Amino acid sequence: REHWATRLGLILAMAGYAVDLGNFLRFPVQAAENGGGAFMIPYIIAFLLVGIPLMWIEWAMGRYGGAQGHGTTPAIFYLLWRNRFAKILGVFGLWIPLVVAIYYVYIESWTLGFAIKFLVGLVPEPPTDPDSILRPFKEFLYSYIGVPKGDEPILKPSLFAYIVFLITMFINVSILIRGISKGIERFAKIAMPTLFILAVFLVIRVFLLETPNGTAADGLNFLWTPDFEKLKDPGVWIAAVGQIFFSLGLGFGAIITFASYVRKDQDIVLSGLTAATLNEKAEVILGGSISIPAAVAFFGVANAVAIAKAGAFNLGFITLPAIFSQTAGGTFLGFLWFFLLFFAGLTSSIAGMQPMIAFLEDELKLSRKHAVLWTAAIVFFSAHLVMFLNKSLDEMDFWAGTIGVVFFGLTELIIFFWIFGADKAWEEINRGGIIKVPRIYYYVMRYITPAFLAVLLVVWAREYIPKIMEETHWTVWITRFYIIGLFLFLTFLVFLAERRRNHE
Ligand SMILES: CCCCCCCCO[C@@H]1O[C@H](CO)[C@@H](O)[C@H](O)[C@H]1O
Ligand SMILES: CCCCCCCCO[C@@H]1O[C@H](CO)[C@@H](O)[C@H](O)[C@H]1O
Ligand SMILES: CCCCCCCCO[C@@H]1O[C@H](CO)[C@@H](O)[C@H](O)[C@H]1O
Ligand SMILES: O[C@]1(c2ccc(Cl)cc2)c2ccccc2C2=NCCN21
Ligand code: NA
Ligand code: NA
Repeated sequence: REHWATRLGLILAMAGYAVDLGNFLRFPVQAAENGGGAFMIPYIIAFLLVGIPLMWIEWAMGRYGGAQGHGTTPAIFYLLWRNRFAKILGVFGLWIPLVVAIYYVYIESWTLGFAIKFLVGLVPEPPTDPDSILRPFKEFLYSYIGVPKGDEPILKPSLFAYIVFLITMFINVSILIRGISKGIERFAKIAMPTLFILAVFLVIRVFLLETPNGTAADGLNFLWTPDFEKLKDPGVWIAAVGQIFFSLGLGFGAIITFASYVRKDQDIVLSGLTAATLNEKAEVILGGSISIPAAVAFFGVANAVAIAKAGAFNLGFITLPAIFSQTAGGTFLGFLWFFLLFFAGLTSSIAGMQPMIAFLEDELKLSRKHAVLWTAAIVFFSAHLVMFLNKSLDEMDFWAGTIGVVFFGLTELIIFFWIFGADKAWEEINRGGIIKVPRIYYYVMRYITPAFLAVLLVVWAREYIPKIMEETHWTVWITRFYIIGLFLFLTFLVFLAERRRNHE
């Protein structure tokens, strides 16, 4: 079995998995909307009661499976629970990261495309008033993606966007086809320091921003001034538990799969804690110091609330690019911003495609080359739905990327700590540990963590599911149809896997 070569490489690949575009865009917007500095109270709590416990569990489950030659959840769930229904539930740990990959690699390609256009100067140059600067960049994005100009839900990506997507798939494959240590691990040791340098440069340059409308200090101010009155709102605590769960990449199968290349008695307690910490530091220190302070510096604290409500995507793809076109050397600044987002995405997508690759290798005995190429083929092909059908992306992101992962997070806990056995699970986590998990976490993992996840799941199911089902366009059924088909196909592959095993 492939293994991580060095402890540092393992930590950087895992941190690389967790650190993504959300760290630099989603987290700052969530924090501003949910109590500013006060948001750190439920955020740390969520990290301590949900993020950290579940992450350890996924590492444990992964390492446990890897020791027996299985890196994915259909086989691993079955090892923890010898039941047919365990294998079927395990398909979700293959289906979730596959579906997310189908839209994520494409979004990732946008950052590469924007980076290139900025570098060579193929970007708008306004002209005054805020909308006069924002609008040319809104149009730039819309022409790139091919946002529908009619009533048809049809996207028409530019030729540039399509080719960059091809290049982005190629880069992912280039890394993945080299394997865990010589591919994913090797790239982690380059990308994570590169990521750190890019962010630190941006933080310094953003902190120097001074405009007639404000400063970066005003931005840091608006973001970090506590509003403890928002702590009464349960939706702020839901937002925190959700933000932590998504930022750490829990429930995607990626962590389990990556952990399966950790040797049987190699530490996961300290390595896991360190990886999660890297993600948090990148999130609150770097992510919180770039996008929002930059936006508030240029548009003024008066528009801070409006900026936050316009969302993470507009901030990262419209607002910030517009600001850069109005700042000195902003052209090279825009390149760095999107180069940073690209590496953030790239380190996450290679990790997110590994479960499908590992399944083909482990259960269908494909060579790494064949497993990588076929996985890429399925993802490349399916992505055409995301590129050409308006709102298809959102539909996939809701079922697999939002509802899916929390359901799968809960399923993991129950199978491991309740069905497999809490005592067997606890020993599995702490074995080989450089440090031991605090005894208090035995109760957290068993009662607190699933409770939190159960509550989040129900709240979101009651809140969002009726909306998606009743108020969306008929074309959502196309996306629902396709992704349900994918689940059928993966179930069949799992069916073929157990049949081959019966023969040999
Ligand atoms: C059917 C799934 C695989 C084939 C999908 C069709 C590929 C579409 O290819 C298209 O080529 C055009 C060149 O003019 C580009 O401008 C489009 O953006 C690109 O998507
Ligand atoms: C769901 C898979 C996506 C199908 C790929 C669309 C291929 C459409 O193909 C071409 O599209 C061009 C604009 O896109 C048009 O100029 C052409 O008339 C059309 O033939
Ligand atoms: C972390 C933030 C980056 C992810 C945000 C990408 C999601 C944006 O996807 C959106 O799909 C829409 C469908 O109607 C299009 O109209 C939008 O213009 C397109 O940006
Ligand atoms: O960027 C992801 C991720 C997950 C899977 C893939 Cl294939 C690609 C990227 C992601 C997407 C959506 C929601 C959360 C997360 C996430 N957390 C860590 C890496 N990662
Ligand atoms: Na993250
Ligand atoms: Na990443």
